[PDB]
Amino acid sequence: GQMRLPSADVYRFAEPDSEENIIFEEGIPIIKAGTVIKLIERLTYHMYADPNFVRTFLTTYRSFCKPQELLSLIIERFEIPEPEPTEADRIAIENGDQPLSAELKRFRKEYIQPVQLRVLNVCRHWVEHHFYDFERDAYLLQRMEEFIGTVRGKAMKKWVESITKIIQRKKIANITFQSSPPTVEWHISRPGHIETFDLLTLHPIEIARQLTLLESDLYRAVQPSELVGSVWTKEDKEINSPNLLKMIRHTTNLTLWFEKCIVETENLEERVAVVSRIIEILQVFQELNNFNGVLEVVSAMNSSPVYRLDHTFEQIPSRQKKILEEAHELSEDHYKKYLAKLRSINPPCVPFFGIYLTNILKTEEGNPEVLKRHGKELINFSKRRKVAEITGEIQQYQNQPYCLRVESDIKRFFENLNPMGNSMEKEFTDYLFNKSLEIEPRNPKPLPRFPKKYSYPLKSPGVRPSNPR
Amino acid sequence: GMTEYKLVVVGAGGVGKSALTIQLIQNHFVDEYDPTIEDSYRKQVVIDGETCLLDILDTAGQEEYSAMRDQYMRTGEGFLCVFAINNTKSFEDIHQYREQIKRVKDSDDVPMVLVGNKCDLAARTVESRQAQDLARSYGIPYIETSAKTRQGVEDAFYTLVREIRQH
Amino acid sequence: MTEYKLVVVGAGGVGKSALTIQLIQNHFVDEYDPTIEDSYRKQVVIDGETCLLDILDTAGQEEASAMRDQYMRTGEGFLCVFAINNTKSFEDIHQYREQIKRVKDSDDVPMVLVGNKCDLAARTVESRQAQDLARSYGIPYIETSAKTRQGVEDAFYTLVREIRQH
Ligand SMILES: Nc1nc2c(ncn2[C@@H]2O[C@H](COP(=O)(O)OP(=O)(O)NP(=O)(O)O)[C@@H](O)[C@H]2O)c(=O)[nH]1
Ligand SMILES: Fc1ccc(Cn2c(N3CCNCC3)nc3ccc(Cl)cc32)cc1Cl
Ligand SMILES: [Mg+2]
Ligand code: NA
Repeated sequence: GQMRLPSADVYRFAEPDSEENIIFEEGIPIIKAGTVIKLIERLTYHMYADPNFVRTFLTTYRSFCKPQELLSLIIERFEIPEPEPTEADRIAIENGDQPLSAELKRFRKEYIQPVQLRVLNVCRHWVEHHFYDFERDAYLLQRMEEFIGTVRGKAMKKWVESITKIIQRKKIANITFQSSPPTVEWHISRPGHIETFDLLTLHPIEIARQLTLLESDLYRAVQPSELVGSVWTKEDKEINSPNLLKMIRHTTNLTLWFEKCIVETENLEERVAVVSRIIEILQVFQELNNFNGVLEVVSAMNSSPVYRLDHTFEQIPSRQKKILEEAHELSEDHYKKYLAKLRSINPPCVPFFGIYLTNILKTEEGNPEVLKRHGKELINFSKRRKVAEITGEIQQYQNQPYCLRVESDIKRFFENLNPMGNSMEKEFTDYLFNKSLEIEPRNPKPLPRFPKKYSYPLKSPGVRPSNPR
Repeated sequence: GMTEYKLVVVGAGGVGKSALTIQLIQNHFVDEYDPTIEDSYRKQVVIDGETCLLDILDTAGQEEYSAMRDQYMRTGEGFLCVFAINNTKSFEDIHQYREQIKRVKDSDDVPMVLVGNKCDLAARTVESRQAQDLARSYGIPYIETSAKTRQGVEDAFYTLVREIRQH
Repeated sequence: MTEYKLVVVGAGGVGKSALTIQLIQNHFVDEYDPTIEDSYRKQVVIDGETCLLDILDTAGQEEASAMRDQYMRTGEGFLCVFAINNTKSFEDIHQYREQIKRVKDSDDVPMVLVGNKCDLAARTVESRQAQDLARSYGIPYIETSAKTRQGVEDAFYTLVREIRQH
């Protein structure tokens, strides 16, 4: 038979499942909705572990439970009463013999120890992967340290002592590869000559590599705390989503830099060389699975100032037209081909973040916080699971590092890129469009000629890598 | 067979813009949504007795990718320019959104509608007369919508389709 | 994309977590933080086919020994890990092998025998003894180092191939 449980009057997590407190989706069950008590019971269930539920719950719970209240509830969950001696035990004791305590031993082994260990696993995951709750609330951290540091008894001792050390390490807080990274490539600009660095003077291979390292680092720095609750769209976005916004602002700046390089090159032949070089950089982005970089280029080529440059497009080599067209096709039909390609490649990659943002926002906005059933309000957990499926996908692509060597000067050059200068956005994008109109006027105005601006060779070194001994 | 209209929703972030397309495309009568689902943004409708397919692009949440706006807008035949009736800044943004659409489409007469969206119970700060006057100065319709009751949602999209049909 | 459910089992301290984190993050964990249960995901192309690995990293400490059926039911293949400088961990392998067979009610469960910590010179389990055991199970034997990455991809991706051919 099943184990008997404590009375639900002394231990709240022993109340029977009913549609008034938990609803399952249609071999472990998947929860559609429930009270917070039932969610925590199933988070720490005696019959099975559910590590993806732990991640889902710890990523999303603040939409329905405060951090201080979560800690109180899991401490309550941990403190399980032991059953009284049974009739057989009583009779043994009355005869001066040691009781077998079979039911007590089973309840310890099959209920208390698994539930308590799974509570500790929630604590461990909370501290290791969601430590921002404790960074933002010092008293919450004190309560966690006190709880962990006062758990008695030998069954939990190894994990209690470990979690204490993990917490202390988190308070005051290296990559190995299958091969060596390729040699850094140089073109007109030579090492150390940062003053000559520019779109055409750096090697296009190395532009793409160093932007990929930068964009990968920006992608990898975004935590789920910057996403849940759609906080990057709200008034405190600069406080709550700083790494995400830094990532987006880098992407915007690079797109604008590409546009500026194009339309400020007034000579047609030179401008063709500029666009051709940008498409070569796009080719290397594709080879590196840097989809953020691919779309940075595509967004520039589809911008109002660049898109209308028919005379420039006409002179782009046919093979490069095809490269750009097939990159553009990734975004068509609501990113259909992009999504398929992302799911087919071998990481490392740099995803485009914008799709994730739209899907998290619409999942939040399009589903209710609670479901009303039998006069009760139940937490709509299915909605939180959908959000955590997206944050889980994001995290899966944050794990794999690129086997590419940083070039500190090239990295600094792209970190400090500032195409808008001190200009406001409208000012600047109007300037770019007016430059476009200057260099290729609207028909029937004649196409003017413009002097060359570059004193160095325009011929590309190409994007196939070289390898000396 | 049937005509497909590519519609684009534009407007300030953080003020409930996404409710317009969610409420339209939704199972009208079950408050639920999975935006990741292939064609959670396509809907077959009958407008003035003529069946058509709406393909709606709403990039809500991507507002900070400001250099992608041109690319996204270029895909559209008609535009819903959305502001929140309790956010004056979002209303003041409308002029620049319209100018950007006209530039991307290279046309002074692009099918578009102005939509004033009621996204919560916070006090209204843009009166309907202000928005009507703005819409009239542009020569475009004005529709007000609720982000909670679905009122006005069909009218906003169907009015835009009529603007496309009558262009 | 086919999904594969891999489970890493073995005695406490043999390097199950270090192996998994090396695979997932290319990082070697120096600390010994005993696991309760952790799960990881990895998209990777293996033999030209993209798949999604779900990796369950389990508890080796004996205090968790009564909680294993639940993860053995879900797993499609098992990395059975011992440390080559720990003879007791090698002797513990057969207990994991027999429990997996009982829970899954099968003599034919995808498994790989893994001898970890092969970067260390002071070996106490000889390769031959482990290879003999692997042959008796019908499974491959792969020596690994979570510290240097030696054998790590080979161990996990060999297990994927055995699930794919199952
Ligand atoms: N030299 C060396 N040390 C290793 C290797 N793998 C793990 N270790 C070390 O061995 C210790 C235990 O590693 P760990 O991965 O935690 O083992 P585990 O099997 O996951 N333990 P548990 O069952 O308690 O979760 C750590 O100090 C770790 O650095 C290896 O290949 N080489
Ligand atoms: F040098 C250029 C100048 C302008 C363009 C813009 N553009 C064109 N144009 C074709 C000629 N009429 C204007 C539109 N097709 C494209 C396909 C994909 C992408 Cl992403 C952008 C595209 C591209 C280059 Cl290459
Ligand atoms: Mg471990
Ligand atoms: Na306002």
